[PDB]
Amino acid sequence: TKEGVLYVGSKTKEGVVHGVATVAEKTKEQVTNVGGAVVTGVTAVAQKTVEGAGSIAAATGFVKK
Amino acid sequence: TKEGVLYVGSKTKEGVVHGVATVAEKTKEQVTNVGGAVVTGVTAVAQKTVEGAGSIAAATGFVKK
Amino acid sequence: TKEGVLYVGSKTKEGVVHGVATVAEKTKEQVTNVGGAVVTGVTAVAQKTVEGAGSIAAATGFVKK
Amino acid sequence: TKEGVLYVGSKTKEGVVHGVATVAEKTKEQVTNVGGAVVTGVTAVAQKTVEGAGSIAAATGFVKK
Amino acid sequence: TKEGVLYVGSKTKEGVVHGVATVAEKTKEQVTNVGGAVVTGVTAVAQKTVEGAGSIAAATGFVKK
Amino acid sequence: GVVAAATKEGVLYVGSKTKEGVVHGVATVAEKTKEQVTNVGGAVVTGVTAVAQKTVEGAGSIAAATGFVKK
Amino acid sequence: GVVAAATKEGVLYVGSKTKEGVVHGVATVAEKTKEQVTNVGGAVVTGVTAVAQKTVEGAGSIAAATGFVKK
Amino acid sequence: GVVAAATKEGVLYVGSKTKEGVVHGVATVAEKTKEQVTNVGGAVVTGVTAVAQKTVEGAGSIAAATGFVKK
Amino acid sequence: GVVAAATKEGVLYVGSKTKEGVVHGVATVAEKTKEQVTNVGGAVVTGVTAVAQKTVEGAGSIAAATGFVKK
Amino acid sequence: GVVAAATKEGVLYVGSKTKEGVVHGVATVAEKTKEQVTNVGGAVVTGVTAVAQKTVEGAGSIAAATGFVKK
Repeated sequence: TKEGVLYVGSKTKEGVVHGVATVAEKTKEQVTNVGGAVVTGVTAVAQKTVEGAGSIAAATGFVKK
Repeated sequence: TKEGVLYVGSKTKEGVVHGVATVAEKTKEQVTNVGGAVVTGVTAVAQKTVEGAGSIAAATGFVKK
Repeated sequence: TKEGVLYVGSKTKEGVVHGVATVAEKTKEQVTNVGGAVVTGVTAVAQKTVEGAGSIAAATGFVKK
Repeated sequence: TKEGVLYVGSKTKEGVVHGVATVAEKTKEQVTNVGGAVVTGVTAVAQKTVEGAGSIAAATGFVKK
Repeated sequence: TKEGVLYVGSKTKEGVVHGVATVAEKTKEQVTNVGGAVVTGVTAVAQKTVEGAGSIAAATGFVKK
Repeated sequence: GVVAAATKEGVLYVGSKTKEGVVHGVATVAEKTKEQVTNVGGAVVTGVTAVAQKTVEGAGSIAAATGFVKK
Repeated sequence: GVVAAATKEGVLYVGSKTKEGVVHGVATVAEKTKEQVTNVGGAVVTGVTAVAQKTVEGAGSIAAATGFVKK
Repeated sequence: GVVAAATKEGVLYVGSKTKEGVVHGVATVAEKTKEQVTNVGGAVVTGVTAVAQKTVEGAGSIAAATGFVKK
Repeated sequence: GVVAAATKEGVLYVGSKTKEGVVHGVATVAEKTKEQVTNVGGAVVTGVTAVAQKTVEGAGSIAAATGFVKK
Repeated sequence: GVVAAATKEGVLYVGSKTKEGVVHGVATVAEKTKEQVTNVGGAVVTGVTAVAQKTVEGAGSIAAATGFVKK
């Protein structure tokens, strides 16, 4: 019957979330890469992520030199 | 019957969310890349993300030099 | 009957989450890569991630030089 | 009947989570790669991750030189 | 009847989790790679991870030089 | 110079709910100052709520602040 | 110079719920200052809630702050 | 200079719930200062809640702060 | 200089629940200062909750702070 | 210089629940300072909760802090 049903009940009082925080000082070539399939938070739920047959969920960071 | 049904019940009192925060001082070449499929917050829920057959959810950051 | 049903009941009072925090000072070539399938938070749940047949959930960071 | 059903009941009072924290000072080529299938948090649950037939959940970091 | 059913009941009062923490000072080529299938937290549960037939859950870090 | 010579009662209910509170009771800055007097007293009630009831209330009592430069 | 000569009662209920509290009762800064007086007293109630009840309340009592530069 | 000469009662209920509390009762900074006086006393109640009840309350009693530079 | 001459009662209930508490009762900084006096006393109640009840309460009693530079 | 001359009672209930407590009762810093006096006394109650009840309470009693530079 049910196929991929999700119930999320969240009851918080004080929720402080910082997804991506980057601090750079006196810095040269620098990569901060965040992505693909990222769930961040007091109540973080992920279901059936990357469900495609040839699907790609990626995060690629680099410094080619 | 149900296929991909999502119930999200959130009850917060004080929710502070900072998705992407970037601080750079005296900095040269620098990449802050965030994306693809990113869910951020006190109640963060993701369902059936990247469900396509050849679908791509990506975050690519780089410094080519 | 049920195939891939998820119940998430979260009841917090003070939830502080820092997904990705990067601090760099007097730094040269540097990569901070976070991604693919990342769940972060006081209540972090992941179900049927990377369920595709030839699916790829990856995080690649590097410094090619 | 049930195949892949997950119940997550979390009841916290003070939840502090730091997913990825990177501190670099006076540093040269350096890679901090986190990803693939990462679940982080006071209540971290993972079910049927990497369930695809030829699926790959990976985190590759390197310094090619 | 049931095949892959998971019940996770967590009741904490103060949960502090640090997934990945990297500190580097006066450091040259250095790789910190964390990933594949990583569950971190006060209540960390993993079920049927790497269930695919030819599935790979890996974390590869290296310094090729 | 001041001279004073000479069922329910005095019941006080206070309910205070505040998020942010920044209170500076007394703040003094002096710069190249010669003869300065900052006198803050008597019965001073300073605060985000700041309730005062029956302050002096005495038969021949005093609540005073006396600041001066006598020269 | 001051001279004073000369069922329920005095019941106080206080309920305070605050997230942030920053209180500086007395703060003094002096710079190249010669004869300075900062006097803060008597009955000073400083605070985010700051309730005062029946402060002096005495028959011939005093709550005073006396600051001066006598020269 | 000050001279004073001369069922339920005095019941106090305090309920305080605070997350953050930063209190500086008395803070003094001096720089190249010659004759400075910082006097903070008497009956000083400083704090995030800061309740004071029946402070002086005496028949011929005193709550005083006296600061000065006599020269 | 100050001279004073001259069922339930005095029941106090305090309930305090705080996460963070930073209290600096008295903080003094001096730099190239010659004749400085920092006097903090009498009956000083400093704190995140900071409740004071029946402070002086005596028949001919004193709660004083006296700071000075007599020169 | 100060001169004073001259069922339930005095019941105190304190309940304190705190996670973090940082208390600096008295902190003094001196730098190139010649004649400095830091006097902190009498009846000083400093703390995250900091409850004081019936402080002086005596018939002819004193709670004083006296700091000075007499020169």
